[PDB]
Amino acid sequence: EMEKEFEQIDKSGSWAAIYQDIRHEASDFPCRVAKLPKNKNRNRYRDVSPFDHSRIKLHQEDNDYINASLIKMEEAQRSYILTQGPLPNTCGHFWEMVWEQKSRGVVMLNRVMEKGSLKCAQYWPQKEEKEMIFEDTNLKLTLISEDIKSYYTVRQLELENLTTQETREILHFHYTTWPDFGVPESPASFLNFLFKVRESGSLSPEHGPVVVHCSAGIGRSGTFCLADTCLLLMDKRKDPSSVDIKKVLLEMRKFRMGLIQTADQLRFSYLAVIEGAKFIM
Ligand SMILES: [Mg+2]
Repeated sequence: EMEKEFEQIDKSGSWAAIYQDIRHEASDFPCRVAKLPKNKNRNRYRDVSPFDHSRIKLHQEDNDYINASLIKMEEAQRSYILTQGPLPNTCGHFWEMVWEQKSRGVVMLNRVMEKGSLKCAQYWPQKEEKEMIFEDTNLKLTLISEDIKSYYTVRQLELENLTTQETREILHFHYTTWPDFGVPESPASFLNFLFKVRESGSLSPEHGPVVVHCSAGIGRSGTFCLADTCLLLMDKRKDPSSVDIKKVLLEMRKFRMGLIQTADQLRFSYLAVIEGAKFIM
């Protein structure tokens, strides 16, 4: 059914029109905290800010600001934190958020360098014997293990709160093959990646929300959470054909602006859910 609507839009060449309609209907809420002068250097992009109502607050006595949003999907019973790729001065904040929110997994959908520019700070250690200390938030991060596959890398990290000496295992799911321009040709490897995150327990209710980022934390990040939520609803509902990807995306856009950045990303999301639903049969 969603598949019949897909072929209709394809045959009619109307992806841009459908996407502009979503842009026009999307919620608008204030971002007064993101726009305070003191926070200018905590934001990667002037045009991507968390809403005040859904932003993640840092606890540590100070400035509580990080560019991150809680996407809480009520019917699907799934939560996600969407955030920007860390900046050189926000790696300590990023790991503070992971600690305080009790996240088990971090999902990264970009490379540190793309199109010959830096899209995110090197916020995790690359060698077991070279751990990272974040002195501003009093956290230590160690690489425990790394498994490099053709389309993704999974890392086991140990995060230690140096104040209390408590340690937690964090799983880092790194999708390494999203192309520099456009979207993937096939959704097959992105779906395999999504099922690997699911299988880890990182998305399950006994943990805090999974942390998802790309460079801005709206485009690829949006695609990941939209695809996951739609596929869950199709398993949960008596009528799986009732799942309306445009309705789900507008719901998610109540919590963070700009999720899905292009008509091509919208088309790719439809493609991933349509293919993903056939695998869950
Ligand atoms: Mg070595």
